[PDB]
Amino acid sequence: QRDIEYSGQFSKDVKLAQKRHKDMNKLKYLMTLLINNTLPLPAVYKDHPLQSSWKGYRDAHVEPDWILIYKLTDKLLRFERTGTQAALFG
Repeated sequence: QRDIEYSGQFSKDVKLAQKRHKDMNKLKYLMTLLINNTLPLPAVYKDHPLQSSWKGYRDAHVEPDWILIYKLTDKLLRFERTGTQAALFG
């Protein structure tokens, strides 16, 4: 059975997104898709694996400059980070 995990940094990220007036319903909706096992995700999310330092994780776009970094295995779904490309990768 697959668990659901929220990293400590992810919780902080959500708070920042809130403070920056982001449309939180868009993120919530994507998280629901992932939790409810939607495969594949709709093309619009540009869902793809990451490499290098982020190998093992995946990346989906909530908006063109708002991404969600998560890990998805048979054993876990872990929400890792969310925010701008620059904040997350720079």
